[PDB]
Amino acid sequence: PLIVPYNLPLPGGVVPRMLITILGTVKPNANRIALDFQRGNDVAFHFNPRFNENNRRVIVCNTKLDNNWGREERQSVFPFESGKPFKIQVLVEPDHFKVAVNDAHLLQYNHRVKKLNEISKLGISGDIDLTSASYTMI
Ligand SMILES: OC[C@@H](O)[C@@H](O[C@@H]1O[C@H](CO)[C@H](O)[C@H](O)[C@H]1O)[C@H](O)[C@@H](O)CO
Repeated sequence: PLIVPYNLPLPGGVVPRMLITILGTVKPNANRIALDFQRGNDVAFHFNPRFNENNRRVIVCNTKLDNNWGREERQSVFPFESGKPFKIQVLVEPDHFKVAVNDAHLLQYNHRVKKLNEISKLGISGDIDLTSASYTMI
């Protein structure tokens, strides 16, 4: 079991073909989950399931530059379930992060932060029990 919030260093930054896998279980009555791929203080890719935003479940994605959030990209397909185990896979492709949950494609997020090799840590936070956080090359 891993302590949340959890920092996963990404040595040498991300690169196309890098696959990050997060395994955990959503807490009962969860409100949020967040993955934050960081370039220093900037957040290149924030992936933020929200379980009750005005009585809707939505995934909010964004980038934070110089402490300012940009334009949100919202996905209404919501594969997380309170109380249940999940797998998030984030595949770095040349032009986007590609995210699958429980082996099903969920969304893509076009690279706004383009210095991929400088995106050198992943923060994992929110209302989960974190089981595993790892990476490999495919
Ligand atoms: O509610 C405050 C507002 O800035 C938005 O919430 C922020 O959204 C970020 C991503 O865009 C982060 O998730 C941050 O943690 C969160 O506070 C909010 O999403 C509004 O834009 C809704 O209209």
